[PDB]
Amino acid sequence: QDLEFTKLPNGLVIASLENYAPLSRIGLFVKAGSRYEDSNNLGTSHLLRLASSLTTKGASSFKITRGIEAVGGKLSVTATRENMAYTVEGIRSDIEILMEFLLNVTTAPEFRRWEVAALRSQLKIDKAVAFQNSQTRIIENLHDVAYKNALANPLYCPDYRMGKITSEELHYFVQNHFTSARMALVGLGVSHSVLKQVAEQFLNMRGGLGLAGAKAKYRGGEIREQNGDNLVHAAIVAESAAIGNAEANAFSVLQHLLGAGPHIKRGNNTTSLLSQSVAKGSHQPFDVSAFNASYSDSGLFGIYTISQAAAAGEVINAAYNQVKAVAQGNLSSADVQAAKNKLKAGYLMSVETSEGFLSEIGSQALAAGSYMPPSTVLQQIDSVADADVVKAAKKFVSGKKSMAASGNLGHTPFLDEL
Amino acid sequence: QDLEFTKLPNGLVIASLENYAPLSRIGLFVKAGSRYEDSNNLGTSHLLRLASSLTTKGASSFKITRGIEAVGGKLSVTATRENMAYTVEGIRSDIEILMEFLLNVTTAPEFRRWEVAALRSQLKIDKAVAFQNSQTRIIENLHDVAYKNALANPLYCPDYRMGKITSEELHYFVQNHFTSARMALVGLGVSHSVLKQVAEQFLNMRGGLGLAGAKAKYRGGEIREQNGDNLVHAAIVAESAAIGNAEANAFSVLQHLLGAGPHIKRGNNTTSLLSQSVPFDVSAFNASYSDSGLFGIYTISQAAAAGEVINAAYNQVKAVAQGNLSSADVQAAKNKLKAGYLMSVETSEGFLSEIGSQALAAGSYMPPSTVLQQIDSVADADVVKAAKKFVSGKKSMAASGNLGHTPFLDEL
Amino acid sequence: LDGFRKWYYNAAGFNKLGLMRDDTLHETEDVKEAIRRLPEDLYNDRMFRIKRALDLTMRHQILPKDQWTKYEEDKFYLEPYLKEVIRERKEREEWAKK
Amino acid sequence: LDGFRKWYYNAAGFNKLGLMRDDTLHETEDVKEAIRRLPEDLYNDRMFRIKRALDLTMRHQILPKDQWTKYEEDKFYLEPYLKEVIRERKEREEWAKK
Amino acid sequence: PVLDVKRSGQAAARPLVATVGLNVPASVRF
Amino acid sequence: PVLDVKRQAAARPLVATVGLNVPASVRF
Repeated sequence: QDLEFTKLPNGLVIASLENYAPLSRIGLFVKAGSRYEDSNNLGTSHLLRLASSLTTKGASSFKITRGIEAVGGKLSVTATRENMAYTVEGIRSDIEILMEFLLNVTTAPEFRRWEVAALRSQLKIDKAVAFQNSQTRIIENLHDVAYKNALANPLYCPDYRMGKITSEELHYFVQNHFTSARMALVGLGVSHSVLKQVAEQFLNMRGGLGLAGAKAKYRGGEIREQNGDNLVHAAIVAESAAIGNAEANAFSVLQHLLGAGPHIKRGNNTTSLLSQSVAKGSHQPFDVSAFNASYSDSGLFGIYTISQAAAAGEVINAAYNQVKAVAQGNLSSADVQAAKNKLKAGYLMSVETSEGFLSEIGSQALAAGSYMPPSTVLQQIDSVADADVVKAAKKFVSGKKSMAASGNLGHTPFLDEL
Repeated sequence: QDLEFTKLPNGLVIASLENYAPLSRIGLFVKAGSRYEDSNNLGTSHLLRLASSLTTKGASSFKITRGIEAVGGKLSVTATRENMAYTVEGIRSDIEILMEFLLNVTTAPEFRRWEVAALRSQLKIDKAVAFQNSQTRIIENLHDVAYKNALANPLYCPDYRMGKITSEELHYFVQNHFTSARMALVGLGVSHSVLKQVAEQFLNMRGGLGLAGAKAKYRGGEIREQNGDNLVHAAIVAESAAIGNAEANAFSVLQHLLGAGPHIKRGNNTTSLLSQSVPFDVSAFNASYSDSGLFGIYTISQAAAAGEVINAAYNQVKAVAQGNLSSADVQAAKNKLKAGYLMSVETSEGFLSEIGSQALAAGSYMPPSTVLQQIDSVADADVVKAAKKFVSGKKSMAASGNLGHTPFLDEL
Repeated sequence: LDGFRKWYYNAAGFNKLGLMRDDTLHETEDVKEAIRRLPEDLYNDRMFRIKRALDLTMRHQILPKDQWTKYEEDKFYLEPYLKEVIRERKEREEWAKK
Repeated sequence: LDGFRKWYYNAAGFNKLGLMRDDTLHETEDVKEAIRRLPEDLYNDRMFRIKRALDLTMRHQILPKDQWTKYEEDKFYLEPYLKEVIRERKEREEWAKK
Repeated sequence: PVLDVKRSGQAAARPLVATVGLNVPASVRF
Repeated sequence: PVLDVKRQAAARPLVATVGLNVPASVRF
């Protein structure tokens, strides 16, 4: 059948699709990302993300872990700067107790102090594993230098805050952001009815709108990290459109025109205007792409470069110059059509998997409360037109930039030189 | 007697003063600070500073350590971003072997690889002890955000560079910056003659102008490090005058007008226009290097008050930029600056450092008296001028603490 | 029964050393898990009370009668934390049994 | 004397196990300090040569004659590093004596 | 220090999304 | 970690100081 939606009177969104899949997936989406902290409770969302297997009012940690592993199901937590999503999946004959476990974890945690004291070492280990690659550190640095208050908060807990996060901070964060008006329960392979019954036994008691977050403010700037890596990583972004505008579609078409990942293994990603503009001048190994991260109040669009330290300068300059050409109208309609085809194929392959489909429905729910059929999107992406793309470009080419660099930065340029 | 500046042909500025002190002090000053590194050899000057008791061509580490401690003498290394100074002091009857040890350490190191491999853990320990207080970290962060290439290099070795500094980097740094045209040998309590003889047996071997460093470029920007501490240390500076200008004297008079440390224990430092602009601690940071210098407020306040403490402080400087000052305040600032200079040179090691610095900087000695009349040269308008420079020039801000109420540069 | 329990509390004699009831529990695995889950202030008071009782037993003395632990006052602090350890312990055991 | 030293080098027999002369030194305190001061490649070759000699002694074999260590070729690598250890050692001793 | 269990080069072009849970795998994607 | 042996304003540039003597620190 099709997707089916009810908005409960306490604000909770219920979305269901019954496709008679053998494994069914049920997720719950909360607007409780890392942007809702301030300077007093930094890293609380990271410990909340890692604290999904703790003792709840209704099931202990042992009961939750052994009961999910007894049926072979999976419980995972994915977190962005805006949203958290707790997802369980398993056989249709065990999803009743899977919803019991998931809704107990979402609605009634206990946050015992010895459990979080044991979890803080796992927090340090998870942060080290996450920052084992340079892209994660340079994106966290880029957000920290790009924003002032809200989106500048890191996804991972700072080093000083480990050992300082308490049970009361987790309880305050849950009581202020895990309310029914910020939650959507999305189920693929389940009946809509059951979602509702579990949405009344749970998800209905906490029904405020919660604590409203601050508006994110752009700051500009640049933070660098000399650490002696073999490759220089550099991200240069500017403020862009937010979630809910056609200029966001223009910026997505702009990154697929500039280059948003290789389609061929071992390809040179020939088309990418960026990749072409770098490769016509530099014979060193490189990786140049376009970065776009848009959240419900603000967006970041820019370029991302990995290169040899020595060439790091002009490669960045070459990439920047290519965007300036797009800001001068130097583009062809066939290139924009190919960018639109790449963007729509990427969207359809993102929603072709079950967990990606459940995430998409989830995101749409929290964001606009409505489901937008894949088809609808296709025609809206088509709405973006050439001039629109050019426009977004000039926004990037003019707006104050924010630069995060890491590596041997002896030949990496600055923003006033860039 | 009086200091004898003898600029030997090799550029070495030999300076001596024989005052018949019971303990005599001999130092050697090299233009080899941390500003002469680049991104490939960061932290090499820190290991060079900590490697003063290593094996030399002429004396081993054991011989140097036991011979300096046998006569009870002292060997120390002080380093700024421009200059390094190796100083020995002791009884007049043992300063011959003290000059042997010091000139061996300066001129002929060996830099054995097992010795530097043992020294890198001491490098980490020294960096931790140095960054135990917030002022050191916030000044290093302020220099890193204020400059692009030269003066942005830290005094202490970065965390990734520990374990990576080799003997060849130390040898290259010594061979490129420890040359005779960048060195001054300064001795209080010794005869000038001996300085010269030791200046030919040593300090003559390495000649040349050495590797020239790059010109420091201002960048600006802000580095805000949330550390959690209740106190929100914040330094806001801008580009200022360099060493060798009267505008540097104007900026020194400007920091002594704004407030440059308490004179009374437990005082409120009443006069400081800043402090009185209204627990807190607001001062003014002025540091002048050869090619550029930074002036600006540096405040330490409770997280919450940071807003007012910083702004109020900024507003006070804007008042000085609008001509709102009195001549008695400038006269008191001049008296404070000249008293601070005279009390800085009243001690023996401060006197030896001053002579040393002057040597490397201008090759000449400026009698304390001369300075007094030059500081007097600075006049009220001059002070105002430097202020407007700060009030206008791009600022650089280093902040640390609970920065939830600490403003940004576009808001400041 | 209440008065006879007070008489037995006086006859047990750990109140004369200033100890609580939960200080006198033998530290098995469950008791050590319950002690580890205590807050810092309760743990520090328990360690000081045990050290003072050991010192008094060393000198073969007891506390003055005004400093003894009144039966009514004794607080069963470890008890709440202990029950949980036992509950969790049993749950785990049952799971294995089945 | 040179030919008789080559004959004694063949009669000693550590060249048949592929060892150098400095591999055969007894690891006293000075020898371990000299070994610790070796560069990484020389230390790794020394450890591999010692391990191969131990394996050959385990199987009661020797190397083929083309793989033996030619007297002329043997390099006294540890020697330079060792002298220093001894020199430093003596200097320190003398200081204490006096 | 050892980063627990050590191991990408592909440059990020999309926002990051941490991921952890009961299952042993845990990582981030752009 | 322990900062070896563990245990005001900044108006002048930092200056490192080390040597034979046990004390070693920086001053503004």
